[PDB]
Amino acid sequence: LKLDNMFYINSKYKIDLDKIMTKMKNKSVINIDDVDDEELLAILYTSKQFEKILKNNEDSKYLENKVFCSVFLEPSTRTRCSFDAAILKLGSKVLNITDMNSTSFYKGETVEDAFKILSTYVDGIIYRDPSKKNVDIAVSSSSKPIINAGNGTGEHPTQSLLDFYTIHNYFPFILDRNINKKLNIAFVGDLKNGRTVHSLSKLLSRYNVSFNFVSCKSLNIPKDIVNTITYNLKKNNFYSDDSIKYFDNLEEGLEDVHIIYMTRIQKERFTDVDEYNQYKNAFILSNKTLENTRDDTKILHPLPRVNEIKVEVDSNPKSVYFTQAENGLYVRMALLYLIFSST
Amino acid sequence: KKLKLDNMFYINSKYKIDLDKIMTKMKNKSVINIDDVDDEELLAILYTSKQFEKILKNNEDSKYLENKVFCSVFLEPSTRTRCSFDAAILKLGSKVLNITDMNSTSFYKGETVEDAFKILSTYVDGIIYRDPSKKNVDIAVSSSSKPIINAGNGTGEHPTQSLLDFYTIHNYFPFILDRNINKKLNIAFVGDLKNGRTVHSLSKLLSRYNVSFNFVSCKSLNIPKDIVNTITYNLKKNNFYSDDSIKYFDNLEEGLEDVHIIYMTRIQNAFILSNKTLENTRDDTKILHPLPRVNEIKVEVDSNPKSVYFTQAENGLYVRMALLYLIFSST
Amino acid sequence: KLKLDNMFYINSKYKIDLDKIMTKMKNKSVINIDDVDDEELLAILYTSKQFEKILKNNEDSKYLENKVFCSVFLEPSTRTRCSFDAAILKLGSKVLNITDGETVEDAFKILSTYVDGIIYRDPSKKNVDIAVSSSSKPIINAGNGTGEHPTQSLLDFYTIHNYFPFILDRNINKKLNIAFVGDLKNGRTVHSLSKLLSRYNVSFNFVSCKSLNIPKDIVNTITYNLKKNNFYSDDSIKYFDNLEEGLEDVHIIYMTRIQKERFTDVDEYNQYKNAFILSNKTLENTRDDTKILHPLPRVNEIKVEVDSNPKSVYFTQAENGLYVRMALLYLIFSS
Repeated sequence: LKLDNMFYINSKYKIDLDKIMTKMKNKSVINIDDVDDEELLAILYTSKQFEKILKNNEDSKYLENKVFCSVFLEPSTRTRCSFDAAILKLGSKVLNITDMNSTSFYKGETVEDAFKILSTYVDGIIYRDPSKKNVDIAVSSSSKPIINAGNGTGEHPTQSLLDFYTIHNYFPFILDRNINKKLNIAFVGDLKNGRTVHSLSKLLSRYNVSFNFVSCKSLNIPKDIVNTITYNLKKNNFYSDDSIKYFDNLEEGLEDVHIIYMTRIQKERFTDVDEYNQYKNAFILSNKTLENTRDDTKILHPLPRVNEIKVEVDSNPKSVYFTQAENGLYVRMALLYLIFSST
Repeated sequence: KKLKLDNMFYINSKYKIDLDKIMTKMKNKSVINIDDVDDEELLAILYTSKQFEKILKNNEDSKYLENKVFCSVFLEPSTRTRCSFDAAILKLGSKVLNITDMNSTSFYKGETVEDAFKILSTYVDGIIYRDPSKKNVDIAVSSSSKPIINAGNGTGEHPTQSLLDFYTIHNYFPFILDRNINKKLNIAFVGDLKNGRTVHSLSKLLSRYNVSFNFVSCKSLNIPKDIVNTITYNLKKNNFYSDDSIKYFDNLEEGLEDVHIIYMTRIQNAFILSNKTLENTRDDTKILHPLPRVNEIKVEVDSNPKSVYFTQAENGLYVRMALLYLIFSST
Repeated sequence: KLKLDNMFYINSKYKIDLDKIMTKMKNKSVINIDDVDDEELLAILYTSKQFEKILKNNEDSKYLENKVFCSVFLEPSTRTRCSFDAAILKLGSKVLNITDGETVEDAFKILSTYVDGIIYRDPSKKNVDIAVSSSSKPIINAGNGTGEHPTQSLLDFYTIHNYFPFILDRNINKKLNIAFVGDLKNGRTVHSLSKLLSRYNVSFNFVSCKSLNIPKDIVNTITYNLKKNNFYSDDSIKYFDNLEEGLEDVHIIYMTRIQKERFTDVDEYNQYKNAFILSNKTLENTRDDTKILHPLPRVNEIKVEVDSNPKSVYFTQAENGLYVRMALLYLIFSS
């Protein structure tokens, strides 16, 4: 697999793919901190390759004869199906456990033992669970690599990877760490519960980025995350009093941002009905709301959406969430290729 | 790589067609209603299915559609159609991703059909979709950037069922295709003619040929008017309509007379088929049933050589392999 | 065409033609462990060992390509279900999965026209036997209501033979001693493994609470099989209350699960749940060569510390299910 695509050859951070693969072989990806600077760039270049290969109907079968287990103990479309598609288009095979309760899969069996056994039959495991902590038990027990597909309200590392790829596409300076080229993002909605928000904000804070956090009170971004953002921006001297701002309305939170990152208000997590109805309707993105964005503003959403983005916005050239979803195929193909390829 | 129909020369001279070019033109078609299939597409479907049936039976290589990936979305529970389609995919040498219910999916959280299909389309080359909704399938088709085959919906279209039904009938009575005023097929549909979509849709398909229909039911479970009209219409279009064309009965002994085909329906009991009931039918008579059958056909009948309902079910495989090959193969 | 290491050594040692045995296995359904005869067992065991060697050298395992299997599990399973599927994928074949008011007969009659074979788990006694007579294709029983689960007994035996190959020789001088421990009344893998082991020169220690004693029917079949090969003595079967006597001079300790579902209420369960707990302390008495098996899953009956003990092989045992299921699919379905 040779990187010939028009991003890698123009890029100014050339890379040794062989060296990075060695380093990447058999790595678990649990949190976005498990992927460093060079790994990221390798993912991104390799992701463009696979995009190019697929867009040009060329042979995508660069990882043959692996068998993966896909374990989804909570509902998923994009994430589960796109992993599987990536697995199959690469020439490898997948076993699926898709069981809708953590309870009735650990049926008096410890997680430790389940992952001990299960890892013997496969080269790798993809693992979504509504528990934050189970993936950690799994990583220590497993003899094979785990890719976390979302652990409760913790993280979604491969979401953040495909999100970044999509951002980089429109705003390639995000990688340069150039103090005169700041990206501005607005994260809107369920900041407390959104594992995608969590992973993407920690990832972006390693680059030259300022953050608008647009939420109603009970879904404010967790303090531990702003401390992580704050620490990371300080590390590269991109921190100022303007780096992080909090808003409770759209009009203000959307000003001068390159990226609008919309999110779903997670009904499943609310107890007060009235509080849900109120929060549900707070931030609704519409062409009217977009009139005052920058012209180059791009709209992401990890999906699925309920009412938070009106369908009219799909026709606005600012909306890219369907492309974003598409990219998951390419990014997940790249991640798997890098980790699981033979020596 | 490229599927060759045996005896292409004879089939092109008999029907007055070019089967190679019909087949080429089916690339990327979606098949949602039986009316999506014209006269020439049906021949191609039928002969491409025979070919796969020849192949599999002489243990030959059937891998004519390698390296495709399909998503199979089944939001009803099913057994035979779901399995049948996955077997067809796998025997063609392609791969399949399965959804077998709403709850394991982002539908659970309220995602729309439009969104879910816009996205699924980008991961795969095509989609097989079953959904007890009336209109989700049509939404899926405008949302989808890839061809879809409808595996069964709430408007009662189930077109691969009516294609395999047709293929079974044609097997034993090939003259069905010929539209020859001297060779009329007669068929008795029997049972829940009111609810059986499978009857409605095969009715609609058969009525494009020289056929006549005996409908056998209670007054309660009569055949719908809309469907008679379409039968009547379609028969008049090739001059096969006469006052004989559509008889109506309320017992087997009368209904089963002089039919080539008996098509039993699931009731969803004056109509229970037995060896005795069958003594007075024609000798060439074949009995179909889309399946499953509770007790509308007694197990004794399975032994009778007039029974072909298990062969009918087996034919779903060849028909679905044919349809996947025709819609999705490269050039 | 799979080649077996030492094929000809083995033929002259057991007075068999392996090739002819392997060939004759084409289209055999495997429902009950009594459907596997002496020669079929040898064939499965050495065929499993070849797939073990082949997978451990990252060699080509694709000895059964272009078959399509249906997998029908009408009760929850993960270890058994996945293992079969992995076995299939790694042989280069494909599977359709059912994980979940038509007759069984009709369902299997149709289903077997689409597929080359079928793997079926059903807690009904009846359905699997119905399926076998209705199906046009071979079936592998993955577990049914009659306590039959033959690939579990095959993998259990394969595991024991790995450490004590003499188990196959029927050498009056080389006897294997096994302790089965825990719920002997309900532990259906014990019943089945007991019957199979009793065809060879083996001694049995049954270690249980009174009410969970081995059933007299199993003792009987054991006694019968042992007497048939002239391996039976009043010492062939011993009964124990406790583990320290229990575990003396056994090559194998086979721990069973204590199944909460099989007791009236949680109070009765609790009577038995902790009665036998294997620790490193309880393992001090055992022979140096003692290996510990457990069909899994476990709860408290083997303390986690025992996993690090080199005597524990229950995880290698679970892993062996892959090599055995591969072997069995190979022998039944290949040309």
